[PDB]
Formats: sequence, C-alpha cells, structure tokens
Amino acid sequence: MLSGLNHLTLAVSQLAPSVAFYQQLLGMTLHARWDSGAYLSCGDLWLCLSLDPQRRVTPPEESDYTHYAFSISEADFASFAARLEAAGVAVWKLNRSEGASHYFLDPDGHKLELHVGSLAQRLAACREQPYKGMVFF
Amino acid sequence: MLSGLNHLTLAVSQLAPSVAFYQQLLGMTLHARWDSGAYLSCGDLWLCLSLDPQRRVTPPEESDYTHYAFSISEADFASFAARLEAAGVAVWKLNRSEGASHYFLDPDGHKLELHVGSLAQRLAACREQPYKGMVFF
Ligand SMILES: NC(=S)c1ccc2c(c1)OCO2
Ligand SMILES: [Mn+2]
Ligand SMILES: [Mn+2]
Repeated sequence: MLSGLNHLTLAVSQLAPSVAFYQQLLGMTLHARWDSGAYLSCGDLWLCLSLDPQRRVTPPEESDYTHYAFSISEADFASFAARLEAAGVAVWKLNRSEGASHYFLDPDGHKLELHVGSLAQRLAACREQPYKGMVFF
Repeated sequence: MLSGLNHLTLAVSQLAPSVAFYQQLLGMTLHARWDSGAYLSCGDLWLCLSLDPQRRVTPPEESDYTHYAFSISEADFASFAARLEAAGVAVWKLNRSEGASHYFLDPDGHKLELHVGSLAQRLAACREQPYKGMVFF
C-alpha cells in the first residue's frame, strides 16, 4: 500500500541557481548538496534537485499543465507573492478557482504554485458547485 | 513560509486510463472525477489528474529526470513492484542509486517511483556511501 509522497525530484540545468531559488528565495531547508544534486525539505516534503544536462529551460507555452503546489497560509500569501514579484519571478497563469493561488515558474520553467486550501476544502466547494460531469465517491 | 506540498497535478492525455492506473493499479483513493479531471489521495498527498490536450505520451529517453516517488513499507515493497512488473508496467531505471526503489512509468510516461525510506534515512545512508562531492548541512 502506498502511504504518501516520498519525494519530488526536479531535473535542473544549473545547480547553483536552483539551490538559490529553492533555499534562499523560497525558504526551504538545504540538508545536503553534491556535485550533481541537492536535498531540501519544505515541511514534510522531501525535494531533490538533480543536475541533468537533458533539462531544457522550457517556456510555459511549451510544457503541459503538470505542476507542483506548495502550501502557505492565507495570512502569509500576499507577502510571499510580493517577494516573488520583487525577485522578477514569472507568472504562468492567473487564479480563477477557489482558494488563493499564485502560479510561478522556477529557473528551468518548472510550473509551481502557492495555494491556500486543502483537498477537503476543494471537495466541499465542488459539492456545492460541481464541475461539468462531476461525480463523487 | 512554505509548509509542504499542497498538491501534485499531473497532465494526462486520456482521463479514464489514468484514473484507472492511479486508483485500480496503484491503490490510491478516488474522491471525485469530472469531464476534465480527477482528485485522488495517497495518504496525505492530494493528487490531481488534469486532462490536457497538450500532454504527450513521452518515452523515458525523451524526458528529463524529473520524477515522483511514493512511499511504501519495506514489507510491501517487493510484492508491489513485482505486481507492477507482471502487469506489464513500463520501466525507466534499474540502478538503485538512491536506495530501495522501483522506477516505473504511468500511461503518459510520467516518471514514478516506489521508495522505501525517509529523507533522514537517506542522509544517514549517504554519510556511509556519499554521492561524489557530498556535503551535509
Ligand atoms: N466509471 C466512472 S466513475 C466514469 C466512467 C466514465 C465517465 C465518467 C465516470 O464520467 C465521464 O465519463
Ligand atoms: Mn494547482
Ligand atoms: Mn527518486
């Protein structure tokens, strides 16, 4: 039986700017670094950055909707978004769903999100206003 | 600050086979589906499958090392891996370079992994068998 997400690994083209982005800009804890990668944590999340020459710096129009959302409190959301904006971090989408969301790109074009709200909150909203064709289990 | 992974969203090319893969084959809990997506959980992980016309079925030699690992116990690891193998699930990596792991592909070629062990356990193992140039903080 699978019990959760064990780790998220992102392929990166340049290790130093990716470490700076996740550790310094985004505030994650750096636990180890080696010639070709790094291990960080963000709460329970184990993040691995893996130096990969096959990673392309990918414009958002050229990648699909796969994306990684990090939790933040409502109270902290706006100042964190403003921090990313001050740092010149690009936005790839505007929020049009329930719960605050800020959609931003990492240095290689990985699609990231700040989101406020749990699955339970989303399901409650959907039960009141179901998406087209929605069925619950 | 950021507190963990709020959700993982995977773009999928065909919703029904992807739902079947994550729910039936991997055993995740299906909470809701709609014409363009589904919500599942795996322990505390919120997984969203999002129907995306841009998603391509991607062979593993064409994608970078970005991947998603799910936790499994030492007691369940081998039989779950063997069941995926017997079911014909494609693979993408064989060398265990980060501990006890099984590397497999979803129907669209998303790179998945079964892994036994926490970040703390991986750091302890790396102290004895470190990656080249490894530094611990
Ligand atoms: N087996 C299920 S729950 C199902 C099958 C097909 C569906 C669907 C749901 O909504 C759109 O088309
Ligand atoms: Mn999202
Ligand atoms: Mn891994």
